[PDB]
Amino acid sequence: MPDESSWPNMTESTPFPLTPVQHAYLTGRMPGQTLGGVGCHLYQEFEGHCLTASQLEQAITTLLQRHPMLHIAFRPDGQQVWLPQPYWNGVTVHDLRHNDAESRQAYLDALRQRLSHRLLRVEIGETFDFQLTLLPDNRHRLHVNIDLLIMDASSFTLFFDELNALLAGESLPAIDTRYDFRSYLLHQQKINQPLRDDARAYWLAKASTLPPAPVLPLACEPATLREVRNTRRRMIVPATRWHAFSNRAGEYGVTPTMALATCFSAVLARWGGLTRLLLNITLFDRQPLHPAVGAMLADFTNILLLDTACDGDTVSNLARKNQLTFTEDWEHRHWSGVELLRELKRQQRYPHGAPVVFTSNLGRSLYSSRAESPLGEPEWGISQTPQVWIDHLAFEHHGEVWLQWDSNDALFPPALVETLFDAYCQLINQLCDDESAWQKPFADMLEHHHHHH
Repeated sequence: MPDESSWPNMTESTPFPLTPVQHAYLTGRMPGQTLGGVGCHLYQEFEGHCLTASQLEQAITTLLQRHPMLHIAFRPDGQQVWLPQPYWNGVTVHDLRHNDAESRQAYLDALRQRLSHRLLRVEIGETFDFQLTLLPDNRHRLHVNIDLLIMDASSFTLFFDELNALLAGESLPAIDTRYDFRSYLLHQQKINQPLRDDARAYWLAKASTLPPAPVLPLACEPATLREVRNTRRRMIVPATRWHAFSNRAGEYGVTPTMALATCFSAVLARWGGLTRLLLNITLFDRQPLHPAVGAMLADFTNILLLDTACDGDTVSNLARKNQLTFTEDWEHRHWSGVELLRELKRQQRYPHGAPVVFTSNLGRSLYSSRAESPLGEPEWGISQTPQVWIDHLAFEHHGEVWLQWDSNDALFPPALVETLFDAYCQLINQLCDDESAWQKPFADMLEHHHHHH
């Protein structure tokens, strides 16, 4: 066997392992991680009018008869398999419209227990769950349940765009469907051959600079907890207060969306005594390496580890440090932040091994509660996954911000979180209305209470 240059991925139709996102690979290959909600199962249930049951079911058959990028299924061998073949629909219709109000309560309760115990066909690879609820007064609810790699922020934006076109009967400009995950991994493992030198070096630079992963009190050991409860709190705070701090941040010379979310998320986790702490922000970076990738959403969701320098100080030091280090991480968009954390778990300096994962997306559709849903109004779901231990999603509707924070009820006492939220609530009010809070230490806001001053 002669010494030669390592080839690109010729596994174009052959089942290939998952992406270098070790978080997603850990979740899929090792299911039943309890603290992380047992698995990465989320439900998207859109209340509204899209189309009829037989039209929806036939639409699935037609799309699966084609080969869209997100036709991927997770096989428990640790390989993801993309089939050009339409597997099956599995669309079960719920009669609430024809039936009584009892039938409503019967189905919603039954599908809740069912969802939590649903034995997916992940056993062989190809799994999906479609629950199509027919509501009274011509209304519908498309309740889709999935735990596997076929769902993602990138895959969801891709799906809904092609979906609402198909629901309207609109023929869109035909996208180059000849690109799957194998096309991405083809180029990325090819350039990994030299570039992994840099990828390891600069991620290791941060993997030396960041301390033990956030020590937050767990009521008991996750080893003994099999059964967890997902407690997600929703909050719609006045558009003026939020966007006043967003305007105050943009005015100060830092990112509006990032500033709001990082203030809540950093202070919450910092209470464990972590002056230095790696926060996980969901960034959107779509590499247009090939022309077709520049149109289809495969690469897009790239997560980032921004280590805070301190908390309890003036906004000047806090905001400038996070903004500076984010510019260094904007050079580290070449790969995922997972490699940094993968180097941390190699150093074995992880008491918990998971950071706090947040996204702040304002400037959505001022009609729908979520912009990524045009056909129906989706209810707030579950984001407690083996990779995400504390969830902070931010949404927008009518200019007003819909906060969504999912957390393990069995470990996190509400009072603890609401003491640190009390800090954030007084902080955003004081700082958005008054520049006085700029020259005040943030320590006064979280560590000091009883009105504090």
